[PDB]
Amino acid sequence: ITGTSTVGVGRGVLGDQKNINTTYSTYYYLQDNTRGNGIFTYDAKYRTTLPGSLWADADNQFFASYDAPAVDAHYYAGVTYDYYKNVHNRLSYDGNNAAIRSSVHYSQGYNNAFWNGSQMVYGDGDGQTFIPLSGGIDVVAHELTHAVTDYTAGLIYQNESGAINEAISDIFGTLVEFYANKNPDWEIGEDVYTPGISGDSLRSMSDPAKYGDPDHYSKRYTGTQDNGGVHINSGIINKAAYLISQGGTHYGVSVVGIGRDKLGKIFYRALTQYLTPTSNFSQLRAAAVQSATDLYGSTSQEVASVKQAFDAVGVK
Ligand SMILES: [Ca+2]
Ligand SMILES: [Ca+2]
Ligand SMILES: [Ca+2]
Ligand SMILES: [Ca+2]
Ligand SMILES: [Zn+2]
Repeated sequence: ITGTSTVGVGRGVLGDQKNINTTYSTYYYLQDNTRGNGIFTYDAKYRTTLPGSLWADADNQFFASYDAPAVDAHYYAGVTYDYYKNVHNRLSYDGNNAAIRSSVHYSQGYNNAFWNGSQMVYGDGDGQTFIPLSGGIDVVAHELTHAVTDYTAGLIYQNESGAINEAISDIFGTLVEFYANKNPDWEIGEDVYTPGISGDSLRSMSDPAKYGDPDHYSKRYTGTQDNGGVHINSGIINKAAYLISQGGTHYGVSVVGIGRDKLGKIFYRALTQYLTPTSNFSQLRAAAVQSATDLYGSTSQEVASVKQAFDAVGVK
């Protein structure tokens, strides 16, 4: 809506205090006018009609328990916006400062979050398996990144292309987490998963097999569940991504790590310039190798490390 830009303050899902950009027009709305064509956060009010109502607040103070998921969806959308702009020179998910809209309090006890083709959706979790999923910055950036992929490579959400789609989202989800530099790791969802259990997460990039996900192609899932295993076989690519950045020996293959930033540049370039809707794992290897060549030279350590990594996960 039309109004004046101001700055609110509140607490997120983890009890942390943060400022948020809002818009005043009788009420203070969760509308951030400082990023592109705006960031907009809505209340689905425990129902599943979307997007719901633009979040309105009377005093610009968001310290109510009900406010927390909105605070974080709004804030971490902004962090994710900042990451794509400052690091990859990318203006929102479509590259042309599309408005980023989020809805929270989706359904009742909804243990998930997603991008629905046009916006972000966040459940509150049932309080046992999950707390409000917008509490996880990797979760927020994971889903926003599906918006980026859909507008770029267009990787079809199934089988290998689908598993690449998922890995890409786990990759930048993680890089945005490190970018915010708050308890960063190579795990996914740990901030909001199983509040009653420490140390766990939905997935691990550094060791997929800790949750039963493959870390080698020869261990790939070929059934038809989970759209052919997109959240399973993603472990093979996540593992490769982890290796390129952090290095290691995996099934006897040594990888020289090149760090997060170079991982980020190679996979972004791959994502936006070489991958296509039907790309398979072998094709991703080729795209990554070419991105690193483009970026660092065919004789670079970088290109070599990319090859090592895909080698280690059995992807030729
Ligand atoms: Ca208030
Ligand atoms: Ca973390
Ligand atoms: Ca994480
Ligand atoms: Ca937990
Ligand atoms: Zn996903």
